[PDB]
Amino acid sequence: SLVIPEKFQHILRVLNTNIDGRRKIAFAITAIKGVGRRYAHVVLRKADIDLTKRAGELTEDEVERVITIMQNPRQYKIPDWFLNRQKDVKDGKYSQVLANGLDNKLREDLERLKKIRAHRGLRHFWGLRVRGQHTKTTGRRGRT
Amino acid sequence: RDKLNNLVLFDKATYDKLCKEVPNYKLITPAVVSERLKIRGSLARAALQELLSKGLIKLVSKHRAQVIYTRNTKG
Amino acid sequence: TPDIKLFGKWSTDDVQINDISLQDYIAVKEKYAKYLPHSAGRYAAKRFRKAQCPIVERLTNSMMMHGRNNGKKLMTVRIVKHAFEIIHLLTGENPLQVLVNAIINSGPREDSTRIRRQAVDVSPLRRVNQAIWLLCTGAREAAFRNIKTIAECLADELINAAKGSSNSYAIKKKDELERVAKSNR
Amino acid sequence: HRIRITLTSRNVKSLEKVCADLIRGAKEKNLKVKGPVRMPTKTLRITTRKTPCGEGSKTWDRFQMRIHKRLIDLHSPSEIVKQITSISIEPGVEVEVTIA
Amino acid sequence: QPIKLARVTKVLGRTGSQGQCTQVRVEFMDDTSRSIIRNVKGPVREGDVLTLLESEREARRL
Amino acid sequence: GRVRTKTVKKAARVIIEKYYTRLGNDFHTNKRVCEEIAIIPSKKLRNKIAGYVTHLMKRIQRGPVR
Amino acid sequence: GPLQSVQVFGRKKTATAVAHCKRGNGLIKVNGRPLEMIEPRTLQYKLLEPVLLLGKERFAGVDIRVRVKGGGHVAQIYAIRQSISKALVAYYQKYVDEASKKEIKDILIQYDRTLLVADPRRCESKKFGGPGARARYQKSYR
Amino acid sequence: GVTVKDVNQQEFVRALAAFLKKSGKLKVPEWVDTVKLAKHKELAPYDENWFYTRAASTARHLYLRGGAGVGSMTKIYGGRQRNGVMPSHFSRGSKSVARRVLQALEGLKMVEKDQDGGRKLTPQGQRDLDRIAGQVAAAKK
RNA sequence: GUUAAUUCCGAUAACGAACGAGACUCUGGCAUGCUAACUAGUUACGCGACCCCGGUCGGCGUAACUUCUUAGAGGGACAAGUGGCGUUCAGCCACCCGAGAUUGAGCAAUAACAGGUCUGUGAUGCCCUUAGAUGUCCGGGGCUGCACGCGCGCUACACUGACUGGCUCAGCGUGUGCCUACCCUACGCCGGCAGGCGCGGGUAACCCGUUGAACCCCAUUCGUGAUGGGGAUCGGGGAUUGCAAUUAUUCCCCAUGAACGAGGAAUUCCCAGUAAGUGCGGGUCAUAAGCUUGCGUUGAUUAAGUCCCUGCCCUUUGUACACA
Ligand SMILES: [Mg+2]
Ligand SMILES: [Mg+2]
Ligand SMILES: [Mg+2]
Ligand SMILES: [Mg+2]
Ligand SMILES: [Mg+2]
Ligand SMILES: [Mg+2]
Ligand SMILES: [Mg+2]
Ligand SMILES: [Mg+2]
Ligand SMILES: [Mg+2]
Repeated sequence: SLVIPEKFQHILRVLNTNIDGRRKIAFAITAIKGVGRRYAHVVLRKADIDLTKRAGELTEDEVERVITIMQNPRQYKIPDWFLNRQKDVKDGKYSQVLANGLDNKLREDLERLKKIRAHRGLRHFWGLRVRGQHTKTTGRRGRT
Repeated sequence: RDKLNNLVLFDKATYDKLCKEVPNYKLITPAVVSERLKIRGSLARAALQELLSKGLIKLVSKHRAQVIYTRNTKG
Repeated sequence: TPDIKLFGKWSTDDVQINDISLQDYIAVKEKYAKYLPHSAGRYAAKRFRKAQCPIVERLTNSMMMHGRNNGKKLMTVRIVKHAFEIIHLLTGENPLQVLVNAIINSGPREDSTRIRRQAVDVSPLRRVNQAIWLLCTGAREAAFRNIKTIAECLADELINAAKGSSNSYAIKKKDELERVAKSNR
Repeated sequence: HRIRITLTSRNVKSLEKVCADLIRGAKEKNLKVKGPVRMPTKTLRITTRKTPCGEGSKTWDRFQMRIHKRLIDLHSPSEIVKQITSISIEPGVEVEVTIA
Repeated sequence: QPIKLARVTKVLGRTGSQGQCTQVRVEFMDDTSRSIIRNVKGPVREGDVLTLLESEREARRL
Repeated sequence: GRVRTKTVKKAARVIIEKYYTRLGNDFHTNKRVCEEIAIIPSKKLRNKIAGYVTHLMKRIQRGPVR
Repeated sequence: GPLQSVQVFGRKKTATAVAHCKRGNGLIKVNGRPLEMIEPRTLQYKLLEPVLLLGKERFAGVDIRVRVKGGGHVAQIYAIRQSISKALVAYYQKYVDEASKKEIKDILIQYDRTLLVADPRRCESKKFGGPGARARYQKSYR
Repeated sequence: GVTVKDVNQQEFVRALAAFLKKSGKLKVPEWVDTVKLAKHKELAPYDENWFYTRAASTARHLYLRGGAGVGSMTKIYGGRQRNGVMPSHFSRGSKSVARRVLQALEGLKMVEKDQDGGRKLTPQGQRDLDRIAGQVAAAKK
């Protein structure tokens, strides 16, 4: 019951990121980029996993089932509106972008705007605020 | 300055460490048990709750913010 | 009805106030015995009506501090209830008697004031007020950023002060106040 | 033959004067009345800075305007009440007549 | 040095720089005849007891 | 600070000299006496006049008032 | 036979609670709900001050139904407290000798005065230039 | 003769929720797990079977005060919305949950659309709620 | 001497006056006494539903009444009563009875400031310009621009907490428009959400609405970790207002997850339903409150003093100052 399992893992290495094993499974998945507190919860309810368990306590086969669901959300009845790379500007596919690929698309979008000298791209190039905030009195210590 | 490293699940050494003298504490709460054993509060809440089920401690007051336990009457 | 006992369990009788300087500034006895430390008020209209408040109410009012929980009486009323529950089961006597002994041993007996400073003695009422104030602020700073809850931080603060342990926050401040007044004498 | 007359006025001293006149006028023509019902007073509030410019201590003006409403019902046909309502009205008071 | 405790009989007036300490006359209940003038801090009434750690100092009148 | 102004003291001192016989010793009766015998445009100084008149009665009963 | 009906109100900040007291067999309900479950339950001994200071036998023979409206959670609690205490005294006045009113009034008053007399304090209006009745905004000398 | 008013309400909802689950005709929707119960929440409900509890709760409310519609239900289930650095306000509950729960309790004869709009408790429903109140009273005593 | 007071008593080369203060208006409290109430209710009665005669019903209908609600007229408090202090005067302290023994505002003197406002005004002198216009209209941009300094604030640093469920309580007050376009919303379906489509009520004590508000209360999960604290920055998608939203109007969803562990010198506001916490209305408003103006709600620690600091008033006094 409360005795530690013989196979308990303190770190789980998944998606080229570490997952703490002492943390609850719902909040341990959140450690990888592309999943938040709520994307994790629905993923491990599509896969029947006891919420009370911890990340170091669940066995390997049910772990690898989670990655398949996370990398392939649509094929397991995850709603379309629930993703973060919906209807992208290259292949028009609704996909969930995760730990390592999230930094690639974020970089691609920034240079996409800067390439053609759109106003939002210029402000990113100059390292300035892009959503219309007043720059007179705020965000100073970053800019010296 | 000082950091706490509380284990989340009992090792064998600490599990019976609880089972022996904790049922003889005057005041049994998850707060006091957590730091006498260096354990998570959630583990303390679960560990204290299963001792009541067996019946080696008796509940004196139950509330959301605090749950309080003592030991059974002497003799 | 007789035997008005606090929270329906703690009998206010058989509580002895050994110190005679604080007889009539402590309200625990039969006329001042209530079921709850919650009451309407009108206790701040005149000057010395403050000393007719049952002291459990006075302790309850002083736990509503540091911004987050101003005007939250029911939460502090709950706090005192659990504090009295575990003062009983940890020491084995009436929680009311522990609280009274905590007040006496905690209140400073001489303070310093500017008349370079001059040493003066404190009136019995302000002796009670500083006793209550020190006990609450000691529990508050013990329970901050700590796993242990407020209700037992108050409880062990009272138990330590009732015995004059000099480990409680209240007793440490008392010795520091009088020793400075001793030098300024 | 269910009629109701609405008395609304900003001035309450003359409003009670007019209201008392109509009831007595009804009682002398022996037709039953249900007394004046005093509905809640509608207060009109405007709050405005005292100053035309922008400076000065931030003082404010509170302008009120109260509206008092009374209702009278009668057991009578329309011809008798017309000569009652046609007389003895303060210029402040305004009266409407409806058939319920 | 024993601790003596005494009762107030009358209030003379408020002294101190900010007027924060009251000056009173008290008598020791051990010797109900000997009276001393002392400065007390806090709201003091007539007929209450003060606990004197030191009882041979005597404050000047205002 | 219950100090009676001149407009109360002057009115009471006039009433006492002209209606000494009718006045009494209680506040409530000579409050009605003052109300009917002088036109006092509100209740509050009617009470304050009647209160001073009652106070003047006791001084008059003991002896003269200058 | 004859109806022995007494209706008495109770006041707090804004909560008014009026109690209908008849001749009954010792039934107490607030909005159709007995005194033992009225949130908050931490202030439950308050609703039981008039009953417990007197006992069931004085409340025997009368059935009280209290309706409450306005105010807040704690204000309604205090309104019921006063309403039951006032209604029972008013009942014993009209249908029993006031020799019974005497001791019943003194035991309530000696415990606390607000159980029979209404608290007269109310919230006061906000003044301009500040966030509340008396607090002001910050001065800005420099 | 006990009634809903007599027994404590908190465990009455829990007792009545179990009654709905063991009956098994409630017709729960298929998005009960991926839905967020209100715009002011942050996470999906912790309990997986919240729909049986919400259905139990709304039947209790129609019992006490009838004539309630979806707008009434989304008002009664609202709460404080935390806006981050902005001050927090009041935000109404989810409408869709109100409709599906009300229609679910209408498919099996507990409530019906009365005149004047909204739903009210069907006489059959009034019996079933009074049944559970008896169970709650007996267990606690 | 007394007073919150140039308020009174009393002395008196002054006497009789005027304004200011007070008085006054509104507001809070209380009246089982009065006038009354289908656009407010209560209690009874009769049906109806449910449960084991009774209990619950904001389910339906009507006979009395006004306690609750509304709003009118009166009443009530005057330092009146008692005990002390005091020229025994003006008055002060305490206590009884009492709802109340200082509720909170409005109005508010003489004299002045070279205080602000010519950008409120068809209030206005003089000056300037007046057809390539300093008139007026249209298109676009800016008033939001960012190495830095300061002022008013909002959110936080967590366990007296955060999250997820359950339970249970308000008071102010607005609502369909002269030109003028734009109102508050019930209910029923669609959508996960913002929202959409249909029907209805309301010019309002009639409908929204018994305004089912938050905090608070009860039960879960978390466990001292910048952590489920915190929510800045930022990417992608969906709605709504608009003639148009990019320099993102506002709202919704997923993801991203910064500083911050209580804040130096210094300084602000405040004493009873007060501070503080908490939410709701109005103004601005096509779109809409981190502001301000009101409303309730939970609700204290300290104090009944002083002239030490910062200042104000009166008398005496010194002055080589008088834009002081
Ligand atoms: Mg703690
Ligand atoms: Mg809610
Ligand atoms: Mg100038
Ligand atoms: Mg020129
Ligand atoms: Mg600007
Ligand atoms: Mg975090
Ligand atoms: Mg958070
Ligand atoms: Mg503005
Ligand atoms: Mg000189």
